[PDB]
Amino acid sequence: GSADLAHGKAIFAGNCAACHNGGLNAINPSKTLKMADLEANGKNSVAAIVAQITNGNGAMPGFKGRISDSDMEDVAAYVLDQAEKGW
Amino acid sequence: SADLAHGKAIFAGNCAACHNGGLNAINPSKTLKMADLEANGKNSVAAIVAQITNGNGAMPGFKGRISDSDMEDVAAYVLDQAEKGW
Ligand code: HEC
Ligand code: HEC
Repeated sequence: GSADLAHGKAIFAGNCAACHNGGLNAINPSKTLKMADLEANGKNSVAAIVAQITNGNGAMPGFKGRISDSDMEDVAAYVLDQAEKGW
Repeated sequence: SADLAHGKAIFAGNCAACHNGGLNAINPSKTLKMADLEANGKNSVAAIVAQITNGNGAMPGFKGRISDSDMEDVAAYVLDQAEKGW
């Protein structure tokens, strides 16, 4: 495994897992982190997940200034990898 | 009571997305059950108004989005449901 992925996993647990436990979505069940939902919303890329983390959307807050760009890349890679291999 | 029905309406419009049925899917250790409010020192009008105003963790604040009067109505609704059982 990658050290970046393991680092992204830890950042995910601290910042994302309460709302996206197991790649789901507590608030909005139509916007999970499953690959099919990511693809249906054009979010199945590192750049699009980083943009989502940075700006947020709807009931998801933005993390600009609270998570470094480098850490955002790590968590984006963690999410996409889990999505591709199945949460 | 015009206050409790109004608080119910403000709750449906602002809190039900995360606290439907008095639960808390994001953080299941912090529901709106009276027992959880007691466990966190939140079983009071003053404490719930502060929570609404400032938020905490994954809960946003509502300052400027809900009037002070409506916040008191929401707090009374929550405590009434908590006491009766959601
Ligand atoms: C609750 C306060 C959340 C936090 C913390 C995190 N996410 Fe989120 N996310 C949340 C909601 C309510 C939504 C839907 C927003 C909308 O406007 O509909 C999302 C969405 C996403 C997505 C898009 C999913 C899709 O299109 O299927 C992604 C990729 C995503 N969220 C990622 C993500 C990350 C990496 C987080 C930790 C930094 C994170 N979210 C936190 C709710 C909340
Ligand atoms: C998700 C975007 C939320 C919305 C909208 C509302 N609440 Fe919330 N609430 C949420 C979380 C994640 C938490 C736990 C916060 C933490 O730091 O751990 C809470 C907590 C409360 C509490 C305390 C409950 C307890 O057992 O201690 C109360 C009294 C509360 N929330 C009330 C409340 C009201 C009245 C809302 C509508 C104005 C509201 N919340 C919206 C998540 C979210």
